[PDB]
Amino acid sequence: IAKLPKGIGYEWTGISLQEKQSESQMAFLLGLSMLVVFLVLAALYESWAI
Amino acid sequence: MSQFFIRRPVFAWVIAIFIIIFGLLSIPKLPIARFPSVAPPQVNISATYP
Repeated sequence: IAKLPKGIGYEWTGISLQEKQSESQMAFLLGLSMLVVFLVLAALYESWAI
Repeated sequence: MSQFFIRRPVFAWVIAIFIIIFGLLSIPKLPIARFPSVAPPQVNISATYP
């Protein structure tokens, strides 16, 4: 689609749009889970490095 | 009694980090406007007979 002349835009809908939305947010919802686990374990150990 | 959190610095700092993280996540999502919805809600029926 990038090769088409100017003035034509592609919009993803249906299943494809949901796939894109799911793929976009993976990193945020892995990093946040990792940080939450880090914080909880640090709380329950009283040690930052443990 | 609060001797637990002086005995546990990591535990207090972790709760503080939780608070900071949730606050920073929440701030962007909050709407921003000059005044709240103080004015009573209004509904307007309109009629026209030429």
